[PDB]
Amino acid sequence: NLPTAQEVQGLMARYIELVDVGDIEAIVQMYADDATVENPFGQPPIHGREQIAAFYRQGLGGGKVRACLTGPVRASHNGCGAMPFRVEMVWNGQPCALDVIDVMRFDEHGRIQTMQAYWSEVNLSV
Amino acid sequence: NLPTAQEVQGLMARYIELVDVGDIEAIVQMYADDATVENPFGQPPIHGREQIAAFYRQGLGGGKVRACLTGPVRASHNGCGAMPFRVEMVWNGQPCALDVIDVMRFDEHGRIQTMQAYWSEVNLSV
Repeated sequence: NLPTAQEVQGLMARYIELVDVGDIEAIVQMYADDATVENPFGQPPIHGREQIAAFYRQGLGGGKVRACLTGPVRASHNGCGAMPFRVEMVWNGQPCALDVIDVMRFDEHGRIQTMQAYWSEVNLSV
Repeated sequence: NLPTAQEVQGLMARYIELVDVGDIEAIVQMYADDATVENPFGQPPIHGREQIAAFYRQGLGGGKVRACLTGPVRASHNGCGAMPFRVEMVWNGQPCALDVIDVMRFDEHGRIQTMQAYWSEVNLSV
């Protein structure tokens, strides 16, 4: 159901693990039907499951992307949480790192209803 | 005006410095006159500088508190950002620490319009 604080910590950690191995189908399953993705926050929300899958396959398709928590998950009692992490990727044909904070709201089924990924170019390191 | 990504990084870092030193009046002046605070996220919003001042005095006025960033500020291009930090307090007569992520939205005068502090008891260490 609506994840407890401890369950939010578990779910958000699981998200990171799935991104880190690059299981696109498993990531998309975490999302609710009405989910929205704002990534980076400030850009228009992505919605529709096909569209969210296309977003992740575009980002993770190369198969080389890595991700890890860089601090503990902060969770609420209303099914939300926030986490700091770092993504290792490739930009301009070179290895890079991107520092991100994700804010997630889960629904009463334990699926992601809204996600918001905070980062900009100030958070990229070549 | 509406802070750029770099300006958001600067403002949110300054906020941490003000909490760390406990300058309640300076903190309150970083907020818009009609700002809303949700701390912890999940609890009822408090509204306006009078209420926000009372909230920070309750948290910071008594026993002395320390605060520091535990990772970089993640900023957007629409005047928003998110940051991870740790608050050190004295509970009972013994030290405790609280891991928090704040999300802030600034207005076009450079003041905090809204903020959300993500944490729960899972983030406390006595």
